[PDB]
Amino acid sequence: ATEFTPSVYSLVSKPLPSNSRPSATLDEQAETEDLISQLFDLTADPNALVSEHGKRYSGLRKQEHTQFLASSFFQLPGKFVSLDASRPWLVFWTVHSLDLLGVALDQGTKDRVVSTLLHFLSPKGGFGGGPANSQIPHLLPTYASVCSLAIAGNDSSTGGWKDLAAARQSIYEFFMRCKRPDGGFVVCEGGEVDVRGTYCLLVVATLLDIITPELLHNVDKFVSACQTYEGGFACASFPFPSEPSCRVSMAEAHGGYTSCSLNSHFLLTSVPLPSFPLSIDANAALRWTVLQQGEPIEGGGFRGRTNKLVDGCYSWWVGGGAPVAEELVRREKSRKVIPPIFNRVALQEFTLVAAQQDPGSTGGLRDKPGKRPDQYHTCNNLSGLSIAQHKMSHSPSTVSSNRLKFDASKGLPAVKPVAPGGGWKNEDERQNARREIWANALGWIEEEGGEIIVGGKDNRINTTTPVFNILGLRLKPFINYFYCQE
Amino acid sequence: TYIPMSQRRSWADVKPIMQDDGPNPVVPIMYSEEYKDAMDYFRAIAAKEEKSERALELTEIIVRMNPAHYTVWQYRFSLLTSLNKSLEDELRLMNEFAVQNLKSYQVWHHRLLLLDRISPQDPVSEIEYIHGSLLPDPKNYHTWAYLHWLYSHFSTLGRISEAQWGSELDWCNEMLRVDGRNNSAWGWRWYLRVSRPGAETSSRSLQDELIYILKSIHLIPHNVSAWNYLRGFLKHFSLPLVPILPAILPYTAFGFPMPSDPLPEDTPLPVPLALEYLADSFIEQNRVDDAAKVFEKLSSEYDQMRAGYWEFRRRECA
Ligand SMILES: CCC[C@H]1CN(c2cccc(OC(F)(F)F)c2)C(=O)CN1Cc1cncn1Cc1ccc(Br)cc1
Ligand SMILES: O=S(=O)(O)C[C@H](O)CNC1CCCCC1
Ligand SMILES: O=S(=O)(O)C[C@H](O)CNC1CCCCC1
Ligand SMILES: O=S(=O)(O)C[C@H](O)CNC1CCCCC1
Ligand SMILES: [Zn+2]
Repeated sequence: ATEFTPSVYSLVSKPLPSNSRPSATLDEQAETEDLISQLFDLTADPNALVSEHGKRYSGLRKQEHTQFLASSFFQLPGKFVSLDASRPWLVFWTVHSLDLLGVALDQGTKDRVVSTLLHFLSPKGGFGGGPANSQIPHLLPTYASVCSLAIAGNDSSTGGWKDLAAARQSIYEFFMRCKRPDGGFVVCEGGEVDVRGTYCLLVVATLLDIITPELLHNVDKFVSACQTYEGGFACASFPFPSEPSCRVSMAEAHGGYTSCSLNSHFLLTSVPLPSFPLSIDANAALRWTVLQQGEPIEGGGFRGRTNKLVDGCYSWWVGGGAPVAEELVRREKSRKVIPPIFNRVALQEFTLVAAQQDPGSTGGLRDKPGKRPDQYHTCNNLSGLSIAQHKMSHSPSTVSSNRLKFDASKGLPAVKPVAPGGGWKNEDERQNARREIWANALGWIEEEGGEIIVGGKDNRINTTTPVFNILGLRLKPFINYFYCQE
Repeated sequence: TYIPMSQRRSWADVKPIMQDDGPNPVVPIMYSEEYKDAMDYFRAIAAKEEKSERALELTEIIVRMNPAHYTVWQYRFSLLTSLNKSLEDELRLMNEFAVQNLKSYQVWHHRLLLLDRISPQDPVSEIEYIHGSLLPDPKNYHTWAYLHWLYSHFSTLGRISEAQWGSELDWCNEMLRVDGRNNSAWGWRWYLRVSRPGAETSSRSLQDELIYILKSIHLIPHNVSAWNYLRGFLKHFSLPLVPILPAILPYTAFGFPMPSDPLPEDTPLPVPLALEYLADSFIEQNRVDDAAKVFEKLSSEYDQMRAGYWEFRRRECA
């Protein structure tokens, strides 16, 4: 299974050549190559049967990482104030990482998580980055709060899901207030417009059964025009008027915006609207994705854009986009009518050897050597490690079996659209939409026999879901709750 | 010594409102006294929807301590418009925030909202500021996106002259001269030359662009930015790969630029993206076996980090 995934220790490590042409980019690249390759040199090869004497052991230090995250449930120092408007992200990074690490929270702590997040929910719709008496709603804390409630909540009267269900209409109204005619969304009142907002909104609308035609109009066109000549996606596209005469991408292809764009487009392909979603160039996106995996001298980690430095958080953003790009390529190959697509072994070696905090220290995972670990890089390194360990694919036979078991006579009350003609045409069409969206959201599987656990089975972490980035065992009962299934 | 706001005559009429977290919240942050005090009074100001100079001063205090506080930035902008404050003065304040390294999505977006609402007849002064601000970080993603927005927005209003576009390409060419590996400046060149709605497409412009690309590759043969721009260029304009092959073949071991007779030192061969060009040009010639052989070598010898991807491409040839 590793025929086409060579270990970094089995390849010749050599620097990016200079062509006798020095520049600032090359100065930083060469310094980073030295840092990463030196740490690999001090570390025993994870793929060895007995670890080498005198060299660092690379096993995943799960208990150190658990202790690192534990501060979230007591208190954070004063320099966390820069994240005071991102507290739902601190929750999500903590509770999803603990899920991945296989560490259970007790019920009292889960209840505190739920209660804290419900104080961020405003009655007019959406979650803010902090208490609703202090912060206005924002698309990004809304995703982080919703996913955190999927991880820590439950269907009882104190489980928070009941409160989310009652908030569906107001959240929908917040989403429609954010919507622009060209298909973008502002992230908050007076806020910026980019594909992070589109991604967060589409995930939440998919999970809570609040997708309508008026919500989705032009959303596919905004995202598709974000694709650049390199094949990845930029943060946003600009609509030039005579709806717009054309749309132009506004910056370079980037791993974070490429993840958000691929995931958004993938969520839209489940929606049964005519000639929707406008297509993307899936082959170019897959090419851009694989080209961002670094060389052996940089440990096989991913960079976020061409000619910048590798960084462990792109294990999720770029690595976690690979199964989505792969599935879109497969669909187009099928429409016109087996080896892994990135180096799954090397990415794990980067995570174990370079992205872990040095042993006997704070714990946590980091951007790269020389950088302090933090909650965001801990979550994203582990989410990307999960994608590398478990071969994920979107299964048409699974989607088909999901369609066969869906019960369209069960569900929560339909949202009332903002504009009179903004809803589905009739119940047949709305129920067909609910079925397709639910059935495809539950279509990701881990392929039997595809597991690759570098360094031995004690390094195994749980399987995350592509697109949503929560465990399947969280996703299934959560989305089943809001669609009233099983 | 800090003076609490409860002891300031200018604030005596205001009853502060505490943060409503519930009794035992998760992820609590240990706030300084100054920050808690300011937010306690901001909650009260926003509760009574007060639009005033003291509210404006309070928002500045808060965003200096936390530049990522999107709610306070939103309130600040509505204060500026409600009070009809000088937006040029506010823009001068944003220049200081950059200097003192106060930065976020929120500060950049505030600057965009200012430019949008000022709506200058000629945005040349803001363009020059953005150019200078790239000195400490020439790859700042927010800055490049903002530059794209500025030219796109003001060109939609008809306010970017031909002289202005011309000097923007001059500046872009200099950026790539100082660092040809700056992929952000390559992206900007693409906007200026290809994607912006007013760009010229003629046989001269296509010839010029191809010359610049090939010269750039010959200067730095291992520069991924130049190879990606070449591939995007040819694809975008449906141009064949084969006629250009003479300039590419020396890297896989006639009018357009050719490599240096001896190649630059520190240029090990082959260049993997040159092999990708060769394989794709074989496919363009319908020579799938030749293409497959090149992909096989990329997979097993020359670009082994991507062994599986190149094997996938090999298998597609059959
Ligand atoms: C505290 C984390 C900051 C991090 C991630 N972050 C973010 C936060 C919430 C949500 C979200 O995205 C989505 F869709 F809402 F989940 C993205 C940022 O905004 C900026 N980041 C900085 C950084 C670190 N290492 C590479 N970067 C560049 C980078 C830029 C854009 C993207 Br996307 C990803 C990485
Ligand atoms: O690296 S981790 O697995 O996360 C946790 C650390 O190894 C703790 N090691 C202890 C040392 C003393 C004996 C009990 C174990
Ligand atoms: O009734 S709702 O609109 O849903 C909730 C409140 O109005 C919003 N609270 C404000 C948030 C920003 C700081 C001042 C308080
Ligand atoms: O299940 S297997 O992959 O065959 C082998 C085990 O996982 C080995 N894990 C180590 C055991 C000794 C302490 C450090 C971890
Ligand atoms: Zn990072």
